Amino acid sequence: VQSDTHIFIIMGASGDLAKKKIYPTIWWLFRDGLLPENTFIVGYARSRLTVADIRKQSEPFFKATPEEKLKLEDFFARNSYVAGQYDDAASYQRLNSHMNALHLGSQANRLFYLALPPTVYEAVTKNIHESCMSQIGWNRIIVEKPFGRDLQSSDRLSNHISSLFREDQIYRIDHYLGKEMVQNLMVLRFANRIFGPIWNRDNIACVILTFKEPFGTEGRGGYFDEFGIIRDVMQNHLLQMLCLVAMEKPASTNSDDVRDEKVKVLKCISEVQANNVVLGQYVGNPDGEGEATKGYLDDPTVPRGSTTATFAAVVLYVENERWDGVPFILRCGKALNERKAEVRLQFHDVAGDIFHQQCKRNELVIRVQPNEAVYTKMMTKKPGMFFNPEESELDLTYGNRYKNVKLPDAYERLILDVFCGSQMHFVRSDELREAWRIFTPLLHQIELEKPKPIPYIYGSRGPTEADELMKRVGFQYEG
Amino acid sequence: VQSDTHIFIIMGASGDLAKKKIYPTIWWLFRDGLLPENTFIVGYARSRLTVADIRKQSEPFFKATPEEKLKLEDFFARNSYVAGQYDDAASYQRLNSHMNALHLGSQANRLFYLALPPTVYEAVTKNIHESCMSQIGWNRIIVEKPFGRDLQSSDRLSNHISSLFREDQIYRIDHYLGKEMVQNLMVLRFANRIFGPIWNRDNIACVILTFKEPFGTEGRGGYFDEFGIIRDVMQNHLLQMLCLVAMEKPASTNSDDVRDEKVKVLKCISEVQANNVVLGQYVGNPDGEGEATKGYLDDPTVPRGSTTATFAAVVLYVENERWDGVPFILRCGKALNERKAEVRLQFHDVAGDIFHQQCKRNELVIRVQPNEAVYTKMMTKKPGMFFNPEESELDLTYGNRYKNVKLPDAYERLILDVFCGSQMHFVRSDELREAWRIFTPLLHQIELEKPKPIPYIYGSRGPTEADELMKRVGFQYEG
Amino acid sequence: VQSDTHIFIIMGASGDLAKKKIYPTIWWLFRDGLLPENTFIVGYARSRLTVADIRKQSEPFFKATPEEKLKLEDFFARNSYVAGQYDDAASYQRLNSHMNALHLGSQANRLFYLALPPTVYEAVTKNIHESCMSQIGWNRIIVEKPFGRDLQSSDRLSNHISSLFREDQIYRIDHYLGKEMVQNLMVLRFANRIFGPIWNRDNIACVILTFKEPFGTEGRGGYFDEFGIIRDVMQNHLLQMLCLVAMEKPASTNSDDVRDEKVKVLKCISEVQANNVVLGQYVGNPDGEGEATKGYLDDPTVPRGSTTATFAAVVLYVENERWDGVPFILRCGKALNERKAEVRLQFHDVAGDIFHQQCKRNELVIRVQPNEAVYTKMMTKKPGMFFNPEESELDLTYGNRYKNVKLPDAYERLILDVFCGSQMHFVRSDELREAWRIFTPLLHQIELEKPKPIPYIYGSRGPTEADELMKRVGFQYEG
Amino acid sequence: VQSDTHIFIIMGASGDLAKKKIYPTIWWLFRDGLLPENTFIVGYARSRLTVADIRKQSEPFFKATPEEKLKLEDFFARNSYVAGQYDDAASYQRLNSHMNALHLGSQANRLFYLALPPTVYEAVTKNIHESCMSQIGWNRIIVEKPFGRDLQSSDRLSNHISSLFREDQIYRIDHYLGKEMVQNLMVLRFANRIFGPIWNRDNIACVILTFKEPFGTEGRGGYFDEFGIIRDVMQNHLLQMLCLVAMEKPASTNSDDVRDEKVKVLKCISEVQANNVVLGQYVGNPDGEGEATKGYLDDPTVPRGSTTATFAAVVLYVENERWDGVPFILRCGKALNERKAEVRLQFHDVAGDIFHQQCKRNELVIRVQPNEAVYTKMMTKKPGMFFNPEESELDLTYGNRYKNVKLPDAYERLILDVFCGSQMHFVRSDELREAWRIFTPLLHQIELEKPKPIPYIYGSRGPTEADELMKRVGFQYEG
Ligand SMILES: O=P(O)(O)OC[C@H]1O[C@@H](O)[C@H](O)[C@@H](O)[C@@H]1O
Ligand SMILES: O=P(O)(O)OC[C@H]1O[C@@H](O)[C@H](O)[C@@H](O)[C@@H]1O
Ligand SMILES: O=P(O)(O)OC[C@H]1O[C@@H](O)[C@H](O)[C@@H](O)[C@@H]1O
Ligand SMILES: O=P(O)(O)OC[C@H]1O[C@@H](O)[C@H](O)[C@@H](O)[C@@H]1O
Repeated sequence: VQSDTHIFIIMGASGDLAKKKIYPTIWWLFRDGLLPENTFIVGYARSRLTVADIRKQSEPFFKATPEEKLKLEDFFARNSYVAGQYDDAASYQRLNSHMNALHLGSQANRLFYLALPPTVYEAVTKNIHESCMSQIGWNRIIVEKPFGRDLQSSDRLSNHISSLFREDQIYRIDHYLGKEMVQNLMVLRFANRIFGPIWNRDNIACVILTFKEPFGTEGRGGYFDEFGIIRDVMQNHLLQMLCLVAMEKPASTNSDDVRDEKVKVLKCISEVQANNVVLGQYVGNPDGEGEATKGYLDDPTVPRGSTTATFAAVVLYVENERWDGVPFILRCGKALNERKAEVRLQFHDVAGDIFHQQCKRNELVIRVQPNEAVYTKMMTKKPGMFFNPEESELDLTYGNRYKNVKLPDAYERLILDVFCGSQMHFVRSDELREAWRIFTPLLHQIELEKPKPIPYIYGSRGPTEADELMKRVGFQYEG
Repeated sequence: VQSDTHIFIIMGASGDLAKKKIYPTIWWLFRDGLLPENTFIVGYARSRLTVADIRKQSEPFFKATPEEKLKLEDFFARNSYVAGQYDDAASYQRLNSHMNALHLGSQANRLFYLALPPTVYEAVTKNIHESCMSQIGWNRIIVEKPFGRDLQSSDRLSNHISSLFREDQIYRIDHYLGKEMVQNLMVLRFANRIFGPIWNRDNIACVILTFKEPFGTEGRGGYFDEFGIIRDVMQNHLLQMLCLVAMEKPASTNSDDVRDEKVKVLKCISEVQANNVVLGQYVGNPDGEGEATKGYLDDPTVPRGSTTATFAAVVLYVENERWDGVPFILRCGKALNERKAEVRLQFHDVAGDIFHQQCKRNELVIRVQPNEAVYTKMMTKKPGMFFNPEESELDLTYGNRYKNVKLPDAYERLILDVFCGSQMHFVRSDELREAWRIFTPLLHQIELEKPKPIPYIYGSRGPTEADELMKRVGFQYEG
Repeated sequence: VQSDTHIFIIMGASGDLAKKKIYPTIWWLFRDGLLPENTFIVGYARSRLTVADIRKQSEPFFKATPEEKLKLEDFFARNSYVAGQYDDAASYQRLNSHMNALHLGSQANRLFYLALPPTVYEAVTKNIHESCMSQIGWNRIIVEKPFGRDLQSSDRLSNHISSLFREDQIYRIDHYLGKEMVQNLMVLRFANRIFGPIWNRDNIACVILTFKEPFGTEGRGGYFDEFGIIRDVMQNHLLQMLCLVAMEKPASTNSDDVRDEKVKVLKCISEVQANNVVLGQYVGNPDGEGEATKGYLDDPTVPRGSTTATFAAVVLYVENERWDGVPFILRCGKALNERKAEVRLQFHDVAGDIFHQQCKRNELVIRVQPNEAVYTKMMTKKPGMFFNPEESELDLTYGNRYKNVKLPDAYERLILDVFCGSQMHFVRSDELREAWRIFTPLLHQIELEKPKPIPYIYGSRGPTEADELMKRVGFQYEG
Repeated sequence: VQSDTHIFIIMGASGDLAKKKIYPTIWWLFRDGLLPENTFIVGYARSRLTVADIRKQSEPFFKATPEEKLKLEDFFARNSYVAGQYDDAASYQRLNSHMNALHLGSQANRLFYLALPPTVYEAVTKNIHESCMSQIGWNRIIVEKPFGRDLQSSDRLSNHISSLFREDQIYRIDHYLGKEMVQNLMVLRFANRIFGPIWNRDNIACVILTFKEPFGTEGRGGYFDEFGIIRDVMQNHLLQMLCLVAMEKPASTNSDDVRDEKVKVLKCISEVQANNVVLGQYVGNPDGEGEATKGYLDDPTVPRGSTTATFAAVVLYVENERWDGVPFILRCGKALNERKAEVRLQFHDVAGDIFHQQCKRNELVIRVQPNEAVYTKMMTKKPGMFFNPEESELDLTYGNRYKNVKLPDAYERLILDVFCGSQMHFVRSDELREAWRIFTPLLHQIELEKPKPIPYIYGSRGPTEADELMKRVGFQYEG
């Protein structure tokens, strides 16, 4: 419900991230009438392009119906492109002049989407700060990963940026925080009683945060290798999920009241020991099809003799009254058997058994994807003419209960949040700090010693050794 | 055993319950092959008849298909009759010899199902103990309601019967104890941790035990006018469900280990008080359907100026560490807006609301019928581009999950139990005693003071004063 | 406050238990005006004595002040002695005639104190039942240990007695149940909130029931040897304490409502494994004085080459929701360093430590004796100009708070209880059963294998090995 | 450090607080050898004086003994004076050079203790920042109350001061935070398990924070008439204790980790409401003692028709998971029946009473003064031959347990802290802000509406309406 004019600046428009995620995503929001009326889109890159060009290369990506022709015409009518250089100050001054010329560009709120490489980040933020900033309206910078590789590399940038911009201006992206069920963890936990008395070490045996992809690095091992999986999905995604699951109740649903509690949790976490860790690497599958018979080292982009993991099983620990002793198992990997992002709370066994070991540990499962759902695995009396216990479940499936309700992409809701000034779902400075504090030591070690990752066949569940790190830590599987 | 010869004596075989429930039930158990091979069905009554007549008057209750014309012959081929009076030892010595004439009759196991009026209960048990008893096998007597009009009344009956038979011989019936969801209560709470720590005064705001029928006294309100709704459905059915919901975890799934926990709960339920009771008597709905246009008094089988309650709402309190203070609402009525039998726990509101009053109390619901299911009404984030909390639920509906499966009749399963020697789901002497100690003082006040029940329209929900009573004690209703 | 005439029959009056415990104890109650007015005392034994004789040998034991001369004269005026035989029926008939002659002896309530050997028990109960029983007043039998040695030996007597007498007539003695603080466990636990939320496996690390005597078998090893310490103090005393500490809350403080819960607890206890057990035997102390330099085998009454324990450390386990997993450590012994009977609850460590391991496990201590007290060991800020934590305590000492209040001997209150018809502090049949069920297997084993008990110097704390059975089981000592 | 040179500048040295509290305090710290070796005491004021005068007017407050006539010389040998005005930069440039003349003055650590009126607070901080500041060592400013009359008033002061100094430089004082038992709160709850799980809404019925003085406005009610009881003792003292009792367990015993938890609790305390407040103003007791015969208005220093409250009772609510619903009673008054400062938690009644209403609510009491102690009022079995429950208590009285030990003054310890650099026990900006946000709305209503305080006799307990208010909210009182 805004009247303020808006400028959405996509830095690196000729890019692939902007051309296939950012542009299309902002189209979806323009179409669905989710953006303020007076909103302009400006793309900025070296390549000397026209709005005819940006459209030609992006439209194949808008998933547009011929009934939207008019809305498309209207969207691009509000689009412009400014060719400029990334480390040049005059190019940036032009960008600014262009914006001021836009209708009310002077008082408009500027939203800068950094769709560039991190190698560029500093130059761009330093340059935007000087030239490209509004003085009447607010200015906000949308950032993304990676936010460094080391704790030193990140604090290096965190501080550079933190010196020109405030935190109420920085919006760092962890798209998982834009995911429906991930976002649901808060209401589920804090709006429900049935899930309160049980949310502790007293009742929970262990917690599992799972990341699974059926495919692996796809002829793109080059970029990956310098990254590993931990730095790729663990330090960010998996960890964020953990927070929302372990954090205490905030004073409010307020942006920075919530974030404090997330940091509070990361601070109760001691460092990952290389004894509770289990790395793996994907070798090919001789009995498969296509890319499936190709290992990771079977990639030319892939350095010759890599100790880089494409699978990691890790046990973290939240040292406080609520979780003191409860193992948090973060199991992430590519080249696995399926696509799954989920949170799982395996509850302890019941005291005093009158059912003769017939019962199986209860479980709360939040399936981020696919098939959005929150279900409770428990025991029921075997239906019919039987008296024994049986494993059953109470479910909430978005597919049946909420058949005809579209769940938005993380970007749509996350971009929309930057338009609203809602940082609650964006990573905060101190958060990154703590995330690096935990993994940095381990990630370093993996570099000095360069351990040999356990191999696993493409389409497998990963290295068996991880499963044992699980049972050893307190996980029971039968069911 | 499952090789042993059994005789199933149906006393009052010409009756309507015999010919409409017992006979048709015993045959299904037969057809579905649940009864033991060597079982014989002997009917005993006055009306001198032939197994041929019996077939004709009960056969339109068999729910049988043409495909099973022979099994019925197989069935009726194990049937017999023995005409006699209920207090003539000549007739009984006849019933005996008859069974003694059956193959291994003298060595068999005997099941006396009593399908007679409670006036004959006295005489029959005697003569059964006097003549028709086994010396080689077991003897069990199935007694059905009603078990007396008052604590003193029931004491008379119970004492007589127990003067002749032991408790492992007495099978008191309450079919609700043979209903699927009702039996599932035990396993639901004691087999799961997810439901353990919320099951107490600290988390539960109140418990509501509901019983409703869309119909009324179908042309026969002269029988009921003697008993009333409380005696009819509350003292027995509703009270049993409260026992299962309220009881402590037993030492084992054993009969008198479970039945002990049941009686123990009743023992700490103080007597009901009229200032915690709402009585209703239905009237007709002129803008009505058919049978609805007629209320209780619009039946001549029903005496004049009757003040008999066709609806009751009673608040009970279980005084103990677990339930001290939690109200147990017992709402039972006839001629309402629906046919439902369910257990429902309304939990307290979460402490420290961060969601601005938008939050509704959680609820565990166990619908005994219809559509057998157990679900938890909870709060989830409004799905889509919304952050506010919305009411949803996690369900375990049997119709979907267990489409295939066949949920048996309460009598099919209950009767089958008398065969295995399971008293779990049969009312004990003490239990029955405790249940009368609770309701008598009030039942008496109603016969003495003779208050005028609040009228309520046929199809309605009953007197609003019932809803008011619910509020006053803690019940929080949506709207 | 009774008018009923009373007869207190001391069977085995010339005995030492009657002459030094029973007689004097009943004198204390007569004096303090605790007995009914019309109360007669009859002593029964083979020895042909007069009330002049019984007095001469007992008075040295009454701890009487010359100001009680008159009360003494009055006490013995109400005393009589009947010489008779233990297995003769005429001797018993005389006893009866004597009682009927006492003023209103016919309608008087008879209380039979079995101050005899167990070798006699049966003969006496069988004989009393026939002759010596009132028909107008109640009759009660006061029994004592041992109640058998095996579960079979006890069930043997339990049943003999149980066949002539009801349980509401049997009063079995465990003098520890007559001890102030032991009796206090109920109020402490069930009348206080501060001791509720903490009384569970969630908070309690372990429980310790301690029995200690500074002296050992005193030239009386003969009687002891056939007994051991387990059968002597563990199966009874220590176990009873455990019950009162582990039992759930009863429906009332009622005699048999309380006892049910005690049995309930013993039934959740699985058998003592010889792996969690630690026996010991006391060798002498070459650097001591008097009996202190004498071992146990240094007793001639002591069989030549004994494997009999005078010290036992045992870990029991209550398998239920409250104590599931919490080790119950029963540590009993003679020839130890001190006299102590106490209950101790060591609580778990606090989660999330901001004090740097400066804190010591909390502890609830109930000291049965000496120095009656219930105190709470916890942490305080070091008093004065310090900020660190320090171990301190909150105490309730009967010596200061209740300076001038006499705490009675177990016998006075326990005997008085038999006069009131209060069985709550007397062992019940089913209880003995369960106690034997646990230890019988272990006690047997110790007989077949005849293991060599670890030796320990008179005045020691016992075998070090027990201390480790402690830490291993979860006990921390520093403080 | 403990080798570093320090200067202790006492601004307003001729004042009564200086000469009566600060000087005598600083010397004890000196004599007891707590101050660092190289410490200098520089007095600054108007009245042109000599260290000689200062000695004579403060020396009768030294609590000194003849045995220490020399230490005082050692003390006064480190004393200096600097006459000047409070808003003349000439006088200040004098104060400086003076310290610069002291040994290592230019390199020293500086402590500006402000013993002046709040009118001068503004000017002084300025000039201290303008001239009298160090460049080599640390500068800390000790500000005492009052910190403004309203939220707006305090915002003015806080903002000025913070415009010059940082928070690690500002030391706001509340001596109650330097009292033994008050400081022990932290360790009492967070260092023990015995007090952890009962510390919540589930177990606590209510919290009562008490402050009383047996005396009144001793001849000086013109100063107080401007402020009132709430501003005087509740907003500060009482509120701080509630913070410590109510706060969540901090991440560490660190200043702004603890101070964070304090502010967090205040942040969820809604503003007070008049319908939850009782105001009293004392009158004289004719059957009186001496000074008692005179009430507030019977003093001419006190304006006429004054409606200033000399007693207040306020109910607050901390809206959160832990305390939601629990009432925090703030009872503070002058001219009562005693001098007491204590924290008290009244627990709920146990569920399922098996002791027949004889049971009283348990209570954890922490008496700050007098007779520093912490005890728990509980129920124990009436000692002796009784079975009924009686009220007793487990105590930790410092007078007995720590006879020997010396509990220091709040200022002795507090001041010593400014020396170590500990702000734990010093009020932060936000805290102070939150504390005014809570009481302002009401303070204003009192100045606007000007209600007439309920009179109460000198020596009494205050208005009964206060006791009534306590009841209504849950307070259960014996009798
Ligand atoms: O889970 P989603 O939304 O498919 O996204 C997963 C991707 O998230 C990215 O952040 C990771 O870098 C990818 O390696 C990963 O595959
Ligand atoms: O729920 P069900 O099995 O139909 O049972 C309902 C009937 O149960 C009987 O016990 C009552 O006496 C009837 O009045 C009632 O209608
Ligand atoms: O603990 P108390 O009252 O001294 O009694 C302890 C005695 O109790 C007896 O039951 C035991 O048989 C003795 O061996 C033991 O010493
Ligand atoms: O409890 P203490 O240390 O004596 O403090 C009491 C005094 O504290 C002061 O803060 C109040 O302004 C005085 O009015 C009060 O008398």
